[PDB]
Order: sequence, then structure tokens, then C-alpha cells
Amino acid sequence: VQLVQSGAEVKKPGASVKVSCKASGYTFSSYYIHWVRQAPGQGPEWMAIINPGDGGASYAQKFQGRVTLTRDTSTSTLYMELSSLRSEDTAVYYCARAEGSSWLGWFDPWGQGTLVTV
Amino acid sequence: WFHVIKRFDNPVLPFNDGVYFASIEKSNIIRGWIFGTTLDSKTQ
Amino acid sequence: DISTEIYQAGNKPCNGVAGFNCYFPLRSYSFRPTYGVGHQPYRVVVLSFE
Amino acid sequence: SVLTQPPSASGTPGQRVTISCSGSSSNIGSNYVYWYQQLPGTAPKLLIYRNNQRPSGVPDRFSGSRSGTSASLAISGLRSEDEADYYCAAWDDGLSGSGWVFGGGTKLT
Repeated sequence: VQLVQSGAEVKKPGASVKVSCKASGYTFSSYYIHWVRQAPGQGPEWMAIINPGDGGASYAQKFQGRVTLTRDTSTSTLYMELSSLRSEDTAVYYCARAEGSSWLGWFDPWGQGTLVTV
Repeated sequence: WFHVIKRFDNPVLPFNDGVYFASIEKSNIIRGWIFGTTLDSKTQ
Repeated sequence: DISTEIYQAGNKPCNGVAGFNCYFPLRSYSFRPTYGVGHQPYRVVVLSFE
Repeated sequence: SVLTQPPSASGTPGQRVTISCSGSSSNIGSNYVYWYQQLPGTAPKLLIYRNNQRPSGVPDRFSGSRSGTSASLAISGLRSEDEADYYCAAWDDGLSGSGWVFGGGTKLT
């Protein structure tokens, strides 16, 4: 009934950084998953919305194609593999939960986030 | 003009800009019409 | 109407096999909630007054 | 569009001020708004649904409303514990991208 993140550190720019958080609690096939990035000293930017099961994905304009996400059901892991890291890509990621079979509405509580710096 | 008098004359005929169909009869042997373009089970 | 036959774009006779000069006329839209305005699917109804 | 927000929100303990997000057309007047408060050192927490009811339960000293293309939140009974950063989130539906856009940044003093 909670989500915890994974540990990481500083990486070289222009490389691939693996980020993940687990998922547990209620049933899995009928609850959408949100991920959102937040920069310190500013407002957060919305990252992605994911449908489990078939693993449907959608991405924003500023991150279309330059970021890759994967998902699974039995192991219940949610991966991104960041590439092309700038000084803009130093922020904290959060993985979330949605209403279920709908991407409009209130946001269920996030995790503890993952900080990434270059 | 087509006539039936083992007589059998029922070909397929081209269609262009409408058609006029006349029939002289007493026994009512025509039951209707069928027309399309191919009857290929893809075109209605 | 409904037609699923293979288009013959060039002057080459082909049947069944799809590929060069043998095209499928039916292609699908793709709709995602993150698409911009203009790529949004708009329901359209018309009327036939006479 | 961009969801302009005031850089800060002045206040003293024991009174009422309003914090507002001003947006463009088809961003606030079209879809609902979401208010968020970021306590330091903690994960952010939801505080309101669409501004007609409370999600689980909060004292009614905080009141949210919409006006045209803007949204407002009036807060009263200010404490030193509630000094935090306030954010607003909305579905944009703009040209070339329709993500969950956020506001700017404000500080409660």
C-alpha cells in the first residue's frame, strides 16, 4: 500500500541512468501510474502516464522520444532509462498512482523521489 | 427486346445514365432484379 | 463501401503480396491524450436538410 | 499555457490572505484546478479536490474558488507551521502538447 524508490548517485553527462520504484498494494490492472519530475527552487513538470497490463505509454512534448520507459506486471517494476543528460536533467523523480482507467482527476500519494545530478 | 417462348435469354447488360425497363406479360414470371458491379463478396 | 483489395500504384501486376507497388489503402489513426490540438479526435455530425 | 503565479505571498500569524493562479483560455475555465502545498523536507500532499468539497477532511478555514480564467484560495488562521510553497496544477490542452501543466512559484511569509 506504498511505493519506495531506488538508490542512485551522480553520473556522467551524455549517458544512460536507470531509475525505478516498486509497486504494491491494491490490484494492478485497473490503476494508471503517473511519473512526475520536480526541480529544486521551481515548479514540477509532468513526465509520463502509464497503463499497466498492455503497458501503454504517453510522453510530453519536451521528453518525446528522448526518454524510454518500460513496465511489467508480475515482477511489478517500473523503469526509465534516461539518456542525453544536461544540467537541466538534475532533479527529483516521483512515481505515482491515479484514479484507475482514467488520466483525469486527483493524484494519489507519491514516493520519496530519486535525485539525479550531472 | 428479349423474349421467352427450353428458351433462355438472361444475359448481364451494361448500365449507363439510367435504364428503362418494360415488360408485357400475363403470367407474372419476373420476380425482381439484382445489380451491382462484381459480386465479389466485397462490393455490395 | 468496404474495399480491402491491394492498390496497384505502378505498372507491375501483383496479387496477395504486399510491399513495393502493392499498397494497402487502409491506414489507422493514432490517438494519445498528450497530443496537441489538431491531432485531437473531433466528433463530427452533419445534417441533410432539403 | 504558462500559469503565471505571484512570486510570494505575504502574511502574518492570525489573518486571511488569498493566493491565486492566473491562466489563459481553455486551461482554467475548461478543466478543474488542483491546489498543492509543499512542506519542507516532506513529500507533497493533496489538500483539495475540485473546489466544492474536501477530499478526506480538513477544517474549513481554507476556501477555494474559481473566477473566469483564474483560481483562488483564501487562507485564514495563519500559523508558523503552515509557511510553505503553494502550487496549482491543470490540464492545459494547448497546441503541440497537452500535459499536466503547473504554475510558477510562491512563498508564504
